[PDB]
Amino acid sequence: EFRPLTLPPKLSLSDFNEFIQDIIRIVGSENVEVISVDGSYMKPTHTHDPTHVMDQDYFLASAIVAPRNVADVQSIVGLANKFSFPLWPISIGRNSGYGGAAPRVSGSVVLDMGKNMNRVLEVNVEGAYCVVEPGVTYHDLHNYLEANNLRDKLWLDVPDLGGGSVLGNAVERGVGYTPYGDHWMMHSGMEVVLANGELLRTGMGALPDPKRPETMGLKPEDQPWSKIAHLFPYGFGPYIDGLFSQSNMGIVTKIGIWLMPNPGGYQSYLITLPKDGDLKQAVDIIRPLRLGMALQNVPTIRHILLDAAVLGDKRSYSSRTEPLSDEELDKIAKQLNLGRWNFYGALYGPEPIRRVLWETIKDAFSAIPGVKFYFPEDTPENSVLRVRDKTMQGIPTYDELKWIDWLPNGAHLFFSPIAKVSGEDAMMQYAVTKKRCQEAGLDFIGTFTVGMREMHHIVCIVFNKKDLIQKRKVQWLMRTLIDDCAANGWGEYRTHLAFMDQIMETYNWNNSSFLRFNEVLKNAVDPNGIIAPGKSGVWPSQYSHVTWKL
Amino acid sequence: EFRPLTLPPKLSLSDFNEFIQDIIRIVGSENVEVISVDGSYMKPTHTHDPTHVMDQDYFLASAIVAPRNVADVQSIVGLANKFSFPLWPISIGRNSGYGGAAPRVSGSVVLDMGKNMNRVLEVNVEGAYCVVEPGVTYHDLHNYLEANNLRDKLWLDVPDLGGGSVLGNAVERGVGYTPYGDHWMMHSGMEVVLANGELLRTGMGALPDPKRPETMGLKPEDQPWSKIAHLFPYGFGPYIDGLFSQSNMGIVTKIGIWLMPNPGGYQSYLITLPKDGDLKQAVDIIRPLRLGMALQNVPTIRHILLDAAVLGDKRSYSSRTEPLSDEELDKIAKQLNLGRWNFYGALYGPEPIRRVLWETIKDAFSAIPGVKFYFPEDTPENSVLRVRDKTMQGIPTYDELKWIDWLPNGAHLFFSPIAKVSGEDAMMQYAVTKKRCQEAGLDFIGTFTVGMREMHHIVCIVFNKKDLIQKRKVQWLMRTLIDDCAANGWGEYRTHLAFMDQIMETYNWNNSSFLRFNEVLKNAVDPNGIIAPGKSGVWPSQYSHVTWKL
Amino acid sequence: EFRPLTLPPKLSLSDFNEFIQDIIRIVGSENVEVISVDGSYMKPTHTHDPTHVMDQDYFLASAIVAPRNVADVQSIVGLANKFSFPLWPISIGRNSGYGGAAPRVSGSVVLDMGKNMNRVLEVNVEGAYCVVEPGVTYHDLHNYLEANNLRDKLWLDVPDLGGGSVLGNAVERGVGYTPYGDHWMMHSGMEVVLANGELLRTGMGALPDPKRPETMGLKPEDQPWSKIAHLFPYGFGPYIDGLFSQSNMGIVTKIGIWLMPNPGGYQSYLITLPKDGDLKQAVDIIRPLRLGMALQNVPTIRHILLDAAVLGDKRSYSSRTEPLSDEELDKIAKQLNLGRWNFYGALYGPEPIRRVLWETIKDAFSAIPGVKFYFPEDTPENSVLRVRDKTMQGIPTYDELKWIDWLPNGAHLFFSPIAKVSGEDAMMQYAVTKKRCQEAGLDFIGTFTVGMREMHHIVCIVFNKKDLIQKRKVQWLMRTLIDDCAANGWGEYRTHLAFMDQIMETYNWNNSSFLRFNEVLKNAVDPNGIIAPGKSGVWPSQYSHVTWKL
Ligand SMILES: Cc1cc2nc3c(=O)[nH]c(=O)nc-3n(C[C@H](O)[C@H](O)[C@H](O)COP(=O)(O)OP(=O)(O)OC[C@H]3O[C@@H](n4cnc5c(N)ncnc54)[C@H](O)[C@@H]3O)c2cc1C
Ligand SMILES: Cc1cc2nc3c(=O)[nH]c(=O)nc-3n(C[C@H](O)[C@H](O)[C@H](O)COP(=O)(O)OP(=O)(O)OC[C@H]3O[C@@H](n4cnc5c(N)ncnc54)[C@H](O)[C@@H]3O)c2cc1C
Ligand SMILES: Cc1cc2nc3c(=O)[nH]c(=O)nc-3n(C[C@H](O)[C@H](O)[C@H](O)COP(=O)(O)OP(=O)(O)OC[C@H]3O[C@@H](n4cnc5c(N)ncnc54)[C@H](O)[C@@H]3O)c2cc1C
Ligand SMILES: Oc1ccc(C(F)(F)F)cc1
Ligand SMILES: Oc1ccc(C(F)(F)F)cc1
Ligand SMILES: Oc1ccc(C(F)(F)F)cc1
Repeated sequence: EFRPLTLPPKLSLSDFNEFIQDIIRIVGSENVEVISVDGSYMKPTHTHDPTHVMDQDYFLASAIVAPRNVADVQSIVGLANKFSFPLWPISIGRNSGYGGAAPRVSGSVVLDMGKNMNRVLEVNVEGAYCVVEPGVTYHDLHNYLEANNLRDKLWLDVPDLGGGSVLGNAVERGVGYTPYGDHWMMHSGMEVVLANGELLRTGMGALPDPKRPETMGLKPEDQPWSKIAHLFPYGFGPYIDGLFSQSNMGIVTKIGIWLMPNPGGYQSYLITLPKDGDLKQAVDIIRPLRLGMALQNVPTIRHILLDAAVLGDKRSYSSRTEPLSDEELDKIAKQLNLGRWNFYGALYGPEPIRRVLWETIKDAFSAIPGVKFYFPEDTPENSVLRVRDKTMQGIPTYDELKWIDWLPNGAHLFFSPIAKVSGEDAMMQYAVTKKRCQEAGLDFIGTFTVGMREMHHIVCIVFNKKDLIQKRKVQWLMRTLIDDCAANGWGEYRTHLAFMDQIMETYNWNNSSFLRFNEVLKNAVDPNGIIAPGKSGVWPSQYSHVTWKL
Repeated sequence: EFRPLTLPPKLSLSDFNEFIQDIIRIVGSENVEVISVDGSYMKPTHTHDPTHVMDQDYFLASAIVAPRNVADVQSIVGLANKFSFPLWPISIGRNSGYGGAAPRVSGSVVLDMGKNMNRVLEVNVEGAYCVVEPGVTYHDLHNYLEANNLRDKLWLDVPDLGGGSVLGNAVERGVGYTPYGDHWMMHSGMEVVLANGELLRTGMGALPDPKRPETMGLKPEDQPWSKIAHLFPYGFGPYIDGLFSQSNMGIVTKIGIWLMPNPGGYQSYLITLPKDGDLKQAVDIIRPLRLGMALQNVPTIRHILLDAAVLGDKRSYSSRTEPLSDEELDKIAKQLNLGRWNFYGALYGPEPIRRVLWETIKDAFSAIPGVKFYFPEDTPENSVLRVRDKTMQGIPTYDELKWIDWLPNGAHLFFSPIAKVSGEDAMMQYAVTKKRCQEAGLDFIGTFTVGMREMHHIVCIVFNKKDLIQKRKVQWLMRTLIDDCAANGWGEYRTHLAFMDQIMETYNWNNSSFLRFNEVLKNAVDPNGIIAPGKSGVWPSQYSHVTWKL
Repeated sequence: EFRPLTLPPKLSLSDFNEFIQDIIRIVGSENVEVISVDGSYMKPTHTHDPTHVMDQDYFLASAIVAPRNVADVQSIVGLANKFSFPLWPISIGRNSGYGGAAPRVSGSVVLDMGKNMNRVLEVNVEGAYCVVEPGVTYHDLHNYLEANNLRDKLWLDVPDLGGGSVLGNAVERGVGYTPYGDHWMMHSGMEVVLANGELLRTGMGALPDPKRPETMGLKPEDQPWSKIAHLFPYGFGPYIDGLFSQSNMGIVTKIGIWLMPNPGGYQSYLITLPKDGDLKQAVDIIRPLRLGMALQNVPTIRHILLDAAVLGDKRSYSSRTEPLSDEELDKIAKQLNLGRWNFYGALYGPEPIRRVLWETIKDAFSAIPGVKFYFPEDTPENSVLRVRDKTMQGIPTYDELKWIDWLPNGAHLFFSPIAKVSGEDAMMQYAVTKKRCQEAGLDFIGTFTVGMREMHHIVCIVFNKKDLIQKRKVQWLMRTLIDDCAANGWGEYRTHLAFMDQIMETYNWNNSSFLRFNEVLKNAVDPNGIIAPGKSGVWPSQYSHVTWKL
């Protein structure tokens, strides 16, 4: 196909056509798409940012290409180095709130790895792990376990929505809610296509499986791994794995992920926190519990509107255009039988141990007045606890997508700072963020996810994607929160394409030493700068900073 | 000082002298030593390999230099870049079995970071972490906790000997025996002097602590860290920390380590396994227990001679020069009331939870005939269980150094492959290794340290350091084991200076893709190749592979 | 022609077409072929490996080009340097067992030099030599001698099959069976087209024939040579000839080969060795005889199945699918009146001298029980001795091709190590190789060719080219034999395209010094890396080792 709306920097239309003809030769016309619709979660759009925040011509692909296999990825990387064409690899492209599948540089080729590279490559019982291609969604691996009756032996760890890529979420260092919730830390053995086109396997994946008649003559991509590849992550020498998370250092084609054996007992629960100010004491109660193993998984502290929004849109609770008042928030809580803050958690393992930890949890939380405790059965049929009961045992759901529709043409953007597990710190961050949300004309909506010694505070900014004036206010809010949070010692762990530079500039101790060191590494491994230029604020030397940064 | 026994590659004597005079100017004559004695564990030697395996002129420093602070490290890196002089950074230099403090390249300057950069920088209770300089030994940190009564709130995690560096052991990715036993995984926030001499702080350490009057004007090195620096490791963007472990990518000056809060209950124990073949069933029993949390820490499976050697030398058990027979091993076991294999572990937490897990452990292990269970109190005063009882609660000891004296002029070398947590795999690796040990005229001595989905198999090769013929058999043994283990799908996790090249060559999947990628990173960050050339087999482009590899 | 199945690395289809249009301009459409059939020995296929062992897309040409003369070779080299297109020069392309005519790099242009560059350039009686182009097969030079009645004066030295190229076999350092059997050592004066396109003549070929009226104005390629060109190989200064054997240093267009004057008497013979174990004593008897001139030619020690396979396929002796047993081998021997090992040799020169050497040979071999001696006349009409009687006097035959059809879709691969001329060494190598052949499900088939102080041990692995599972077992066998033989101190002298890297890595003394030195020489003479990249494991700097090695 001939004329794309936007071409990559410095490439001619004739080179574009040459390049695209070459790719269609390799993967076929059915797998190459020239962009000469926002779609849905069900059918994610791969050409641009659906939940737009920025203006047109930002983050727009020139074409979408879907490799059939690793050989095609290597062939495409070779073509991209030949013509200096930027590539933007995605697995499933459901990074909604962070830009979807859109490229940081307009005119890039979006590399859809998941369409054809879809396979569950291995589920190992004794080693309790799985090996997956980019295309395996959490729902697919669930279905694979169920089909082979492996759910009695091994459980998954899933984020709020089931349609994400197991591998794509892990390389972004995403979060799930069982004891295996730190997705990036559960990995072991990855396969990567480097910018030079060569294939690399990390860790013990670099120790080749010994020759045998049955595996002779296989392409590198198709060879099996050695015995310790997905059991011990370090290998020998430099532990380079982390250079492939949240980065533009390579294209990930495979990954091993540790899986939790059925723990022999489970019980999810909900603790309701009556007052807005009860976040402080609750978080101080959470701290020692999280460090000591009474809280084994990644429990969450959800704000009333997050649960309210799951159950219905704004218009179903109030007809005001402005932010709901404190008083209206208390009324919604009462209607749903929830608190202003709602703590969701789970106990795993034998009844005798769960009982002891549960008494410890109840005893500690009883120090907050009017606290109430529920198990799934004690709540209504449409409750969030019933949905999260599945989530905290690794069963995928799609219920939580409903909060996005809080406003008429709801589109969401995530603001995601890290806070200490201390009531004082959490209250100060919430206060900072709640204030700015109100200055922008928006309702505060959010969760805290409880890591061991930190909390991920996920502020869900929802807005009308067709409302120009509100879109600008959303851009103001984000940028102002970034600066306010850094002035109080907090940085964000993940972001949308339009804020990556601003957030990388926040990590500027000692005159931006961190970014300078990363640029050195990027320019050495990617001399033509073809792999996702600008991902995380990391630009290759051919992309002028003056021209491209936001 | 003027004439060293060995000069670094391509440097003239006049440049050596100019350089050393420059350094003496910066750090003083008391902190600079020109090498123109093997020492002890108590006073580690910093000039060469004490437990020598290779000949003279290998791994010999030209001079030992001890920076007083980070500024001197920066100054010294500046001088090394100017003169093309290689540096070898050590923290305490007690890496016995792996080369001690000796440099990979003879003529290097050994940089003794621990002598003056010694401080316990911070012990935080609510975030349960500590921050340390290279010279903080495990014993020093212990003493610091005891002096401020912090042992009631926070425990350490220590390797077998308390004299190592908390930071140096973590960057080598060493092992300890409580639930915080994966030392490298407990880190968060590190400070590094790069080969270009610039200071860098990783993760949330890149997010600067906000300006305040009390901290104005401090040098970079002396600035405090922001609130989340030692609580959340990832920061934002590429996760580069792992490039500074088992590598030559930088000089580590500070590191944060997570510390376990007193668990509120502890009980160590020993399970004796009567037959040599009982390793198979025991490991198969261990597998599910280790994955499910009945085994929370890093339990070990010790061979009878490791415990026997702790108690006395070979001459105290037999006067044969050749390897003890199976029959003599059973006799020693009986004398000590141990089995041929001995499992040491611990339970942590409230009595009611420990009681349930202990019944689970006892019940599973009872499937092996003649199994016996002991608590520290049921054993003699000199027992290994009493020493390990302290080790598994974070208390440093020095008792285990005595197995090194198994032979007259005992020197040790560690052969350290990884195995699956499966009886079949463990037996096959032991069988391979025991056979070659016997071919070399040596006793098999070793331990398995039980990781979650893997085991580190530490084979302790001990030999008489003055016996030439035995030294050669040791060299043969090691290189043959490396090859045999690779042909059975096993690689080593850590090694001695003389075997780093051979072990990196084992990790050659896809025509050595892993080492090629590492070399590209090393040349880009260290263009003059002055930071520890050859560490882990990773050589900068100025060091010809033909000349330097072993 | 427009679209080839495979293109060379980094070249566009438009450049391919440009290049191919340019070549068709030079040599004509009849001499250029675009590959958009395994053929036979009679009509060798020039596009791929017929006796396939590896999978599709390996060793596949993009086009076959046939120069009309040396000017076209130079023009084509110029075009290849202009577009960076790899060339794979062949003479006849009958390197069956070593890859046929197939290129090491898929997408290469196969340069068929023999089609049009065919001439016997000179046969000199007084100097006893010949001068040949790539296209002269052993059968053609035989026919040339016969046509001009030169067989009474000069004899040839031929390998087992008559259709090979005299020059192609010599540059591979092939073997023949008269006293002139070391083909490479019989050469003198070669003409080469270098990678830069320039013409070079080696040795005394560099000393120009003095001007004369009759030779003025001839192109360099067409000039005659000086008097000593094909009589003394060294010339003056560096003796560079050997850089053009088994290498990618140049394209050979002409070569002088020494020819043996009729020796005035000849008699071939066969000595049958009854037992499998008789190889040991026989080889020990051969040693002093070979060194002293009782054995003047290159006598061979053939295994019973090699002779059996010449006479009929496996199905004609047994219907088992598995390897024939020892007992069945003894029965075949008895049926053919041969031993388990069969020694073929010849005596040259006057009757009185032959008689003396023959008595010496008989006397020595009589030390082995049940030895029998035959002359051609004492054997049946279809005997191997009758075929080899022609071979050892330089007369070409095609009988020996019949062993390839031992299995239904027989395809062969040669495993070719060198052994000492000692019974102990030969028995150990045979034992090693026989064992592995049996593990793969294959019959051991082989010969030893007796060089002066070494033996070439040619193991003929034959397999069904359509049997996937057996193909993989063949790949396992080869690679395992390579490693087993190097661990016992033996290397291979020649190999198939798929094992060249593995065999070059075996020659790694002093950290691969040999290959590093060869790469330095290759990159200097061939800066664009267009001449047979990868031949012998020698890759030019533009071919990433990670991507291309096998
Ligand atoms: C309602 C809602 C709830 C959510 N809940 C959670 C939650 O609980 N936890 C959570 O972590 N997230 C959550 N998310 C965010 C996001 O939806 C998920 O993280 C999702 O899994 C990310 O998308 P994906 O897996 O489809 O990844 P992708 O879009 O495919 O990938 C994300 C990014 O990873 C990189 N990448 C992906 N594949 C590759 C590859 N093969 N090679 C190189 N780089 C690659 C690219 O930079 C890419 O843009 C939520 C989102 C919404 C709307
Ligand atoms: C009897 C015995 C038992 C042992 N038991 C254990 C055990 O249970 N667990 C275990 O893990 N080990 C064990 N070891 C091995 C060793 O004793 C410890 O690992 C010890 O802590 C390593 O020494 P150090 O801490 O003195 O480190 P150092 O020698 O200071 O350092 C080791 C290496 O780390 C790198 N390095 C160190 N500091 C820096 C820096 N500041 N910058 C850059 N690079 C740096 C260098 O490559 C250096 O050579 C044992 C050894 C013996 C003899
Ligand atoms: C049954 C059987 C028996 C055999 N017996 C023998 C034997 O007794 N002795 C023996 O030596 N071999 C033997 N062979 C192997 C092979 O068949 C012969 O060696 C044959 O002569 C090699 O092929 P060719 O002459 O057609 O050469 P080619 O395929 O033309 O050339 C072989 C290689 O030489 C190089 N080369 C060729 N020409 C040039 C040139 N002009 N410039 C630069 N490089 C060039 C290339 O690398 C090329 O691939 C046997 C094979 C079989 C199947
Ligand atoms: O990055 C993230 C992490 C968690 C979530 C949520 F909201 F489900 F908790 C959203 C985005
Ligand atoms: O690298 C290591 C790890 C463990 C040990 C031991 F033996 F104490 F377990 C020694 C060396
Ligand atoms: O390279 C060679 C040499 C000899 C032979 C044979 F078998 F005729 F002896 C085959 C291949």
